[PDB]
Amino acid sequence: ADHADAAHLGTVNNALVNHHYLEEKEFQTVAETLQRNLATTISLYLKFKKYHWDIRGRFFRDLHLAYDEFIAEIFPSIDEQAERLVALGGSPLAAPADLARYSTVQVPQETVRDARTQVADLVQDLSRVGKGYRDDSQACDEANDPVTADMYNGYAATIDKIRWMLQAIMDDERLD
Amino acid sequence: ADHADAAHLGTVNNALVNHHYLEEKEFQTVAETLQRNLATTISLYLKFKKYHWDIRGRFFRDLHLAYDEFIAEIFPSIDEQAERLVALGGSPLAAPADLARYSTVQVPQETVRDARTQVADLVQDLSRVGKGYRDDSQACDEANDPVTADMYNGYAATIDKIRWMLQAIMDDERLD
Amino acid sequence: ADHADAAHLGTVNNALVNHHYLEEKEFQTVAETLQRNLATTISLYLKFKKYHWDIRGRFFRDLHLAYDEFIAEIFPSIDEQAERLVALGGSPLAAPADLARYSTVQVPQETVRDARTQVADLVQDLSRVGKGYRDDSQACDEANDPVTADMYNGYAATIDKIRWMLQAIMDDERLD
Amino acid sequence: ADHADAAHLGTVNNALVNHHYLEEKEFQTVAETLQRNLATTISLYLKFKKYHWDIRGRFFRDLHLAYDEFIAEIFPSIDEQAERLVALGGSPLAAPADLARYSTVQVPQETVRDARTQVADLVQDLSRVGKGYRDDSQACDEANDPVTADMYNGYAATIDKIRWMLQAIMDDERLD
Amino acid sequence: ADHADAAHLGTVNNALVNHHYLEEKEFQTVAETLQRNLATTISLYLKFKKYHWDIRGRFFRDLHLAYDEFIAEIFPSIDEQAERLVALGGSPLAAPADLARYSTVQVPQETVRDARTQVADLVQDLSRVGKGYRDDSQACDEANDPVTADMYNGYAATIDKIRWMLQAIMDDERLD
Amino acid sequence: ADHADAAHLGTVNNALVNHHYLEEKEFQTVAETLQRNLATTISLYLKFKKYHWDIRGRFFRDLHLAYDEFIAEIFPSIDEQAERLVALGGSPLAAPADLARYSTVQVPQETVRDARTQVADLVQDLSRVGKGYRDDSQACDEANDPVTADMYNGYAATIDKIRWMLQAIMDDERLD
Ligand SMILES: [Co+2]
Ligand SMILES: [Co+2]
Ligand SMILES: [Co+2]
Ligand SMILES: [Co+2]
Ligand SMILES: [Co+2]
Ligand SMILES: [Co+2]
Ligand SMILES: [Co+2]
Ligand SMILES: [Co+2]
Ligand SMILES: [Co+2]
Ligand SMILES: [Co+2]
Ligand SMILES: [Co+2]
Ligand SMILES: [Co+2]
Ligand SMILES: [Co+2]
Ligand SMILES: [Co+2]
Ligand SMILES: [Co+2]
Ligand SMILES: [Co+2]
Ligand SMILES: [Co+2]
Ligand SMILES: [Co+2]
Ligand SMILES: [Co+2]
Repeated sequence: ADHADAAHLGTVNNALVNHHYLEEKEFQTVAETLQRNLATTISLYLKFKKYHWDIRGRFFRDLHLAYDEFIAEIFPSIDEQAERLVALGGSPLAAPADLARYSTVQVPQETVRDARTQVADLVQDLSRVGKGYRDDSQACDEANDPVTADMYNGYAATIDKIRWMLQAIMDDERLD
Repeated sequence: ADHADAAHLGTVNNALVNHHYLEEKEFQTVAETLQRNLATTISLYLKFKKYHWDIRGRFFRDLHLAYDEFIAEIFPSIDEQAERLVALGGSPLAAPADLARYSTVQVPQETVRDARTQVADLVQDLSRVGKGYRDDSQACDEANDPVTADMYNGYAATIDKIRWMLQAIMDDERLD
Repeated sequence: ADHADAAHLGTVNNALVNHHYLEEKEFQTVAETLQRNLATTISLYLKFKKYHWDIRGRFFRDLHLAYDEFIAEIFPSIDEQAERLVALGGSPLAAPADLARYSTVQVPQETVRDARTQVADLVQDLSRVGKGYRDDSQACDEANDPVTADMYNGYAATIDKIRWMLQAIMDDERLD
Repeated sequence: ADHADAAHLGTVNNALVNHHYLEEKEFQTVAETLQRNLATTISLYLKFKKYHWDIRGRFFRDLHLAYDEFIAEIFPSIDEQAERLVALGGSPLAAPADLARYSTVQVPQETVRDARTQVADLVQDLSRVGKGYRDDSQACDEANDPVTADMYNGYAATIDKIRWMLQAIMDDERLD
Repeated sequence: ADHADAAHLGTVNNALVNHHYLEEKEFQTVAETLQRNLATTISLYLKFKKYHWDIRGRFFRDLHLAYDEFIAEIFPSIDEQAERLVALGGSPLAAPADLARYSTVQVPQETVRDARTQVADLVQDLSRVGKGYRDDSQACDEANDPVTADMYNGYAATIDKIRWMLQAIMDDERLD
Repeated sequence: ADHADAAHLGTVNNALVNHHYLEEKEFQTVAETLQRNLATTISLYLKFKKYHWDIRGRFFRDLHLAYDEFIAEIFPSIDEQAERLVALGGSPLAAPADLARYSTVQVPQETVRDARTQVADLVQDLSRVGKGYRDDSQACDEANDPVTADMYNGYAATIDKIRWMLQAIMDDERLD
């Protein structure tokens, strides 16, 4: 949570870095959410891709294409969240080990062929991520950062929407 | 190298998977290069992004924009290499831990402000990656896979080109 | 295989026709592959269309749309392969009877409603066509025609990709 | 003419097929024209292509380019006519042997270099096809199918237009 | 052939220049082909333009427009070949005197009105250039540079195609 | 200056060529400026490219990209000036030797790495070219050719603009 703060490195070309209009503790609150959400988004991209590549069965086209649509929707938020953190005097992480540590979403290491399995996995992730943005929006606003909060409201709407579609798809006993 | 083979899982919806026109050992040769290059490309994307976000100094615009241009050039190869592996009866990895293990490129975990530092780091990566594709192209062709080999020839030209630009930028004593 | 050679017609406006930088036997090798692949591509277009038009059942949208996507991918190769043959002093065939004779793919004359049936039919075609291009690429290169060979490497990657998607779709016991 | 009717196959996934608002004999009348015109259009595409690829002489550019323009104009009608037949409970043919049987246009199997020859050949085809659509439009309307009839009126205008241009080109004694 | 090597200038901002993954002799082989082809392409552009501007007669539109189409096809290769040379530690020449020396194509200094004359001139150039790329592709591959070789395969296909069209146009006794 | 006049060749397909609404001496005045400016523009393109390809150092991105922007601005004028000459009964030169003779800009044959060097070289060229168009515009107008004059006014504005940017870049003691 403090591993994202880059205003006190004391290193070259870092002298002017500060937390703009946010107090130290407010930045701590916001930066925690930004770094966490950044790792999560990137991880969702990788996860959607993995399932995108490994899916097989009669619902191959449905999920393979849907995953890319979902990726297109969330991809822009990767750069947006990272630079928002930067604009606040923070440094975004992007290394595999940092992704693994801060992401609320785990990317599979196994080959998942089964459709219900991928979907249920994704649906649980999205419920968690969607509520995550709702809660982070409120936290940021309280932390006096309506700007980041605003960004989260948009992201939230997108996650919630994707959540609905995937949940709808798996709400079927004939699926399997 | 065998952790990429998905033709013998014996799991549901995997019965038809095979290595198309490649023999078992030929697939082993090709799949090694595909999974390795896949991890590397994704890692380059993350690395270019990290430096993109952390760069500061009078050359901020030059490198910040150049990194995005470079990303746009290599990004398409992520899906292309992964699905090429899939079309050959393989399963592409994408999880942070898999990226870390198979990538020939390491994504920084520290905040690098210095321009020469980012560049020299990237230049060494690209010399390695560029030659990597040249060597993998020859290997695949020998393995009777002129198709993948062809893909690598294109990727190689792009890496070599990016390598040149970054090397040119740092070939300056006044840089620092 | 020699019915594609147009450099010795002795007819009007044919005096300058020759096999460019290829020897007579080399052209024979290349032209065989070009005319065969031309007939095959056109036949695949017609076949994808036929199934596109006749499919019914709960997977109508999946296959009906996928077939058009696949067509869009291979269509450009029709003109490209035909004119490549022409640039080498050959004459491409396109008449129904020529298509039937040289194509490695047969277009159905019956109305196939069943999805597994269309798919399995197509998958077998693609395994054959995909390997066909791989083998023809090697043959052309040996025949001193790296140019045509290059064209085949690209086509091959596309066929192999389509092969994967269709095979994945039918790898399901619940399909039927 | 009855080989196009697919409402009585009694096969799987065919139970709901019927002739919509057309009586049995009316469908017979319309389907005859649809299947015939479908084969003809596809055959015109192949023929325009063949001449496109084989033309030589000082009028190479004129005809080579004109043929592609003409193809672009009629190509869309291939899918449109086939699916119109389908929407009426019919099954469109597309196999080489079916094309050869129902088309009013024959695709050349020989290499035609001569310009006047290709043109005169095409002009006769178009006079026949153009009048064909005019007559089929009237037949369909009488058969209570103003919808298909409407489609033919459009196609007719396009054929008649192409007919004019080609006829104009060959109306020259200096041509040869 | 060595006037293209820029890895040993010992001048400012040249310290890092090297031949990437190619040995010294391999670069010599590749660079010879790159500089030669670069001069040739630029010269073809100028030549196509000259004839484009000077053509007169009843075939003015055919050739004037065709020349621009041909230019559009080869133009991109100017920057591509030059930077490929650069990425390998070479320096591309572009001065008139360098063009004249290394080009396998000579740009006319006289006003050529006659169509057959321009065409036959161009056709001979293209046979030479087309075979040139075929031979250079093999040479580069042997020199362990499948990447440049790949670039040449593409260029070759374009030259061979243009060669065909122009040869076809002049294969006519009524031309003059 | 008279090597550009093509109204008196007495050769085939040249019978109708004349100087439109310009008198013989007026054409001589205008054609001199047109051929000179044509050679110059083409030479600027080649020169911008050469420096584009050879630049190295910390200002690589600035100049490499700026040169292409500048090229895009002046490129259209190559065809425009050449055909303007043609419309007046002249024949544009384009051969390397003609470029070298009539251009007021010399393309480098050496590899220039240094930024100040390229820039100062270019700035001197542009001052010369910019004033060249201003003076040629007045000359043409006096020669009763407000049309060509108009073309030059536009070109002039573009050269003057490019001149400013490059001069601004080098107006720095820290450059080197
Ligand atoms: Co702080
Ligand atoms: Co579906
Ligand atoms: Co950004
Ligand atoms: Co808002
Ligand atoms: Co295996
Ligand atoms: Co800069
Ligand atoms: Co994909
Ligand atoms: Co290639
Ligand atoms: Co022959
Ligand atoms: Co064509
Ligand atoms: Co019926
Ligand atoms: Co359709
Ligand atoms: Co209407
Ligand atoms: Co050297
Ligand atoms: Co014409
Ligand atoms: Co460039
Ligand atoms: Co005169
Ligand atoms: Co022009
Ligand atoms: Co004006």
